[PDB]
Amino acid sequence: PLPTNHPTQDYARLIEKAAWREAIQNKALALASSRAKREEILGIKIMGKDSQPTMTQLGGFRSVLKRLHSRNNRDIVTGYLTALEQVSNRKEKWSNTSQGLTKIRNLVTQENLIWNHLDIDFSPLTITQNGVNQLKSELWAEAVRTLVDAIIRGHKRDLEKAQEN
Amino acid sequence: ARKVTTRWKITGTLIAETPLHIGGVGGDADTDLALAVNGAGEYYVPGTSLAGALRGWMTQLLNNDESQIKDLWGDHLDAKRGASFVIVDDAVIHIPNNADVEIREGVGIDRHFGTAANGFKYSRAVIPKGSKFKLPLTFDSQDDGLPNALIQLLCALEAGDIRLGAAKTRGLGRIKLDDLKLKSFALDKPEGIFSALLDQGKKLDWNQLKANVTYQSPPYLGISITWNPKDPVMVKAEGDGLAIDILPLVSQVGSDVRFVIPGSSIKGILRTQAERIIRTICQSNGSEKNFLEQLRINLVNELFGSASLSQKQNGKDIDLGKIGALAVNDCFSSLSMTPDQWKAVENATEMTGNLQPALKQATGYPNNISQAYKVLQPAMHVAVDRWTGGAAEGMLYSVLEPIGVTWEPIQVHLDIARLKNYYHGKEEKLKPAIALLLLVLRDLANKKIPVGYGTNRGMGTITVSQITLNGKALPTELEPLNKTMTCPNLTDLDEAFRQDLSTAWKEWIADPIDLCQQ
Amino acid sequence: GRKVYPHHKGLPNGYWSNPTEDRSQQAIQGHYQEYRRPKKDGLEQRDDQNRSVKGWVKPLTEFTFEIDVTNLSEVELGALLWLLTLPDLHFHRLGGGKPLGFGSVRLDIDPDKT
Amino acid sequence: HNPYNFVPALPRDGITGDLGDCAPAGHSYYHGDKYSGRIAVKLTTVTPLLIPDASKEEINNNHKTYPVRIGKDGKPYLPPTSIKGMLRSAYEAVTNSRLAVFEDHDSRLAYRMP
Repeated sequence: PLPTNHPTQDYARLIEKAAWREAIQNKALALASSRAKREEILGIKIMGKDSQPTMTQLGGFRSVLKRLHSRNNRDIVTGYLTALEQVSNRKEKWSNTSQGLTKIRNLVTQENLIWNHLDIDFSPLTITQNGVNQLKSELWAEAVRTLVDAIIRGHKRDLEKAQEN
Repeated sequence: ARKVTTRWKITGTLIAETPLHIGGVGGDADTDLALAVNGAGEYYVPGTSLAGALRGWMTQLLNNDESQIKDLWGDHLDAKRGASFVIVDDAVIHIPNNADVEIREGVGIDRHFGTAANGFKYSRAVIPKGSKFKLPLTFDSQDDGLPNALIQLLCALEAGDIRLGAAKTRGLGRIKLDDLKLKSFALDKPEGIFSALLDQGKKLDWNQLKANVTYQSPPYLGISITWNPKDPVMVKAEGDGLAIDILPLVSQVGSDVRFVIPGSSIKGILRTQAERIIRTICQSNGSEKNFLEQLRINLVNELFGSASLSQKQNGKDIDLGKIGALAVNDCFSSLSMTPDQWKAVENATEMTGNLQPALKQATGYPNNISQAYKVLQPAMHVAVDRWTGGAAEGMLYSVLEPIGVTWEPIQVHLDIARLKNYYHGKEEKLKPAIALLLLVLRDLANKKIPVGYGTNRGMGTITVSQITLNGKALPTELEPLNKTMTCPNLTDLDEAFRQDLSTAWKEWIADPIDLCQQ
Repeated sequence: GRKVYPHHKGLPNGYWSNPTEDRSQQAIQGHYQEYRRPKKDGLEQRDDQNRSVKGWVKPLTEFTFEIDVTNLSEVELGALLWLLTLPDLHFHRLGGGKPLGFGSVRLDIDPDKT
Repeated sequence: HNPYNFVPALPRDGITGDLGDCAPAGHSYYHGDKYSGRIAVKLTTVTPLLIPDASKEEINNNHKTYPVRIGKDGKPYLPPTSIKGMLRSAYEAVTNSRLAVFEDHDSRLAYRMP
């Protein structure tokens, strides 16, 4: 790895983000391609024709996650989840998920957890010393958004195979 | 090397006068169409995209003469032209303050059901408005002086006539040049070559060349509509709020947020009424067609545009796509807020709690909830269960109705030159498209076209108090369009002109051929 | 079936008049002031079961609105126009407080603007 | 009289024509046989009309006081949604359509023994 003071450290860091971003994206595709991995990460599942929760409830969450630009915005998503949880009829909309409301709470509030789900080995993808710690602190919110977007797309397109018969 | 009598460095600030979208390969997990970014990840205008914007405009200015275009922009195949004499650099975009990119929602509305067509739900990342980027232009002159066509180009930039990026008809792409500077280096001579190396060049007074020339603005018609909302008007924001479920869409307009009616929205309502008129006359149903087929009907394909779609006709291969001659610009309110004042509203949690200060702040009436709520009014709505009365479980929702937001005029731009090209030069073929457009404006003025969210549900009715038709270099028989209309029924246009249009309109109705087929 | 709030026919003169007065306990012309929460011990019963209103739209006030209709058949249109041309003393019920007599309205068409 | 009653929702199997279930006319064009246009309506109040503005509701001891909802000219803003829901429920009744808002109602209700 480059010495931290090295003059090409700035340029190298542009190469790193690119390699990390595209790695996160490709892994999010793979993880979203299986229904067991979608249920593990968000609790989202198919029950015959039915989606747990309905796609409208996933769209509501996904519309709030668009506001997760940084970890200073995780209060926005935790605001949404507490409001959802505080309304009994909306909470019940998420029963028969595999604990999906708390899985969302965790992913938004445990910074390591997106990386645990992605489980990318970033060593082939970093060259700056302290590259992994800084890029994880930098790309966290984008990784969360990227994984949930992929999961919800793979969910809906597996739902279409069960629903459109 | 290549001989250069004088090298010119032409530079200034280009400002986004509307939002902007140059696309990369596409899609960033937050937008289906993602902005182009340089290797540093900064939003930028590719010099390719600006070169073709300026070459394209110049191609229309110079009546598509290949000779003078290739004299300035080079040619791969002529044996004496090769490389371009205009260098266009990649220019990074400085979004004002550090405003983030906006995401703009899009939907196709099924023409039979009047509702979002399946699959036709999309989003585009757009550069705000007010954002600046460099005009990175260099010109190597072999002739003496500076070309007239290049002076005309710089005039069009300062006029704001060139459009850049995607969605040019659907709201986006307007740029304006400010602070144009011309630096000249006589690379043909010792003193000018050393000036290139050391002295940063001779400053030319642009105003002197700007005086030597008249700006040859191409034929266009511009329609500006003055509307006040009769019933609240608002496009829905991208997602449900906390204290208010349904909030108006806002955009960054400089350092402030304003309420926006996307031009994509004004164009889809105008297109929908335009198509409904055409289908009504031909008695042509839209229920069996899919949404891409529903859109594709005569006159609107030229005015509003059609999707690119290469089709083998018979051996010959033809693009059915054409850009819209009709372009609509996003509309903005008289009413602006600081980016945090609106966040105070979006992040309010109790309608009678912290929302009240947020709306009092954002409306500019911090001490008059009454005056504040004559501008932005929260409205509660219930669905009432039909056996019990009361309210249906869960079916309680709230709208922030912009009951008293004041809006700017809607600005439509008809590229008469683009239409005339579709009609292969025949100015007589313009009259049905003009007649349609005036019929669409008659309906708009008569409240027949509601705009935005909730049109059937207490919102979206507009009052049109003035339409100003203001075309430039119009063909002589279309010149009676140059009128400020205030009667909704077009009776401010000369009756002999409305009868002439009606005659050509009726001639087309009698045989509604594809008017750009020849 | 569909729950409806029949018009409160025959409410006497001054029934809605001076509504702050607790006339709930006298049969003025045979009706009690049924829309108003009675006082208890001479004090207002502004409990959290009832609401209160700072005012209301007066009777005999008039609103104009427009209906824009698309592709109505003659049955679908005739059903609508029947509601908008009901004979005299037919009244629609609107807004809130309908069990208490509020929101009885007369709808009729303005033909010159149709 | 109880202040509510019901309008029988007769079952609609075998109902035909414009009162039946039908494919919608649609929005793509004005059908030669089907009417479109503007209807102008006069609405006049017979009893007072409550138009509570819940955005400006004020609370003491959990009791809510509502002002009248007013527009940008200070006249009462009667919402078109409130008109539409009155009109729709009246329309559904006299046309005998499907009931547009039926909540779940899928649990058995409960009662008490004598």
